[PDB]
Formats: sequence, C-alpha cells, structure tokens
Amino acid sequence: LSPLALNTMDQFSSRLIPINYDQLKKLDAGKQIKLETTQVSGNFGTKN
Amino acid sequence: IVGVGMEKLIISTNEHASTDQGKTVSRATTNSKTESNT
Repeated sequence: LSPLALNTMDQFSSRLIPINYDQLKKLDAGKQIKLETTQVSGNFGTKN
Repeated sequence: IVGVGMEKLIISTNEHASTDQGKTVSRATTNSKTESNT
C-alpha cells in the first residue's frame, strides 16, 4: 500500500502545515527536510 | 524538577506582496472640417 499523508497540524485536521518564504527559498535550492520521531503513544490489550 | 530551555527563535514576517504588468493597444480616427469666410 501507499504511505499515508501527514498534511494537517491542528487537532481537527482542518489546517494545513505552512512554511515561511525563506524556508521555501531553501526548499527550492535543493535542501531537504528531515523527519524525526520524538515519541509514540499506543495501547496494549488485557482481559476483563 | 522540570524546566524548559529555548534553543532558537524563528520569525516569519507577515507581509503581502503583489506584482502587476499590463499592455494596451489603441487606435483613433478624426474627421475635422473647417469653413472660413472673409
């Protein structure tokens, strides 16, 4: 399957992630954006 | 004992910039008639 898209930053998924003008001038110059995971939340299963 | 430390601050200027260019072509015609009596 294809990867999922992370393109909203607010809690209700109604606001796109923006970048600054100088950040765009960096992006079109060949500089890449790296992704770092800081923490992951999740659940485990038990028996009632 | 939890504390927060800032490493750097980033400023995003909230400006709006526009650029407009135009072109025009025009044409006129005049019919002038003059009478002189003396």
